[PDB]
Amino acid sequence: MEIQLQQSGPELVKPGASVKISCKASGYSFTDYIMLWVKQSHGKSLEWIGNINPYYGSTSYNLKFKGKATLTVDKSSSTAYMQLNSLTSEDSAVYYCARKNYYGSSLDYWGQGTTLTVSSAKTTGGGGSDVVMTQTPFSLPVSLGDQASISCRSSQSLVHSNGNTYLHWYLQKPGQSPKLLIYKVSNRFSGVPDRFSGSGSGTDFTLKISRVEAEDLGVYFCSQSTHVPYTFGGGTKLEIK
Amino acid sequence: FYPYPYA
Repeated sequence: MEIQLQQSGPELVKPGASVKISCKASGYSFTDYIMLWVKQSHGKSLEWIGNINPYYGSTSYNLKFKGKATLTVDKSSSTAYMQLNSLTSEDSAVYYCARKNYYGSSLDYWGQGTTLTVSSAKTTGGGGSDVVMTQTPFSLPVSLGDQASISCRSSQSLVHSNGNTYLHWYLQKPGQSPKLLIYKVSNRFSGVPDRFSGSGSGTDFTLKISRVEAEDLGVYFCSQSTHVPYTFGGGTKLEIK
Repeated sequence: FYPYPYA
């Protein structure tokens, strides 16, 4: 039945109001996978909001969203929810739900995204000990056919006690939700072509594309899930000259 | 055992 995460439609709300965004899962056993939520302010990187374990209803939040976002689940309908309260203009963004697996600790399936616009308009549509992910370059212009190489550095080793390194790469095509490309440093996710290859260790990682094709254009994000909270790199936009 | 992603 192939997995699908279907979110509710775009929202237009007044400042101060609340919104409850839904994420209906189908094609898998809802209570066997953590559901994670991500915020993406227009033109910015991805931000981890929090996770919910549908089996227990237990949650964990990014410190900055704790007290702002409330994650719930309805197991009968296999639906996860995120309510955001006291909305301001800074809450306007695209929010995603995404399934998180255990073997890779990666986000294998993403919802299509829900655009929230906080407005009076009638129509239209910190640091601490967190691991920091730095991507270089910010932007990589090429001619189609060129090879490409982009780097991702972590503020500390991503080697985990169990010996694995939970560093993944995602590709977000213009206007779409991110998609998993490589999980755990060098493993290609299902359907990802051989021209993509991940390498590196510890705090130094690289993604290579031996030959850039049109379908490869977009923004590449690295992320780490070896340490909590989960963190994302700032993004590298791959575009044509 | 559920549903687990990491720690």
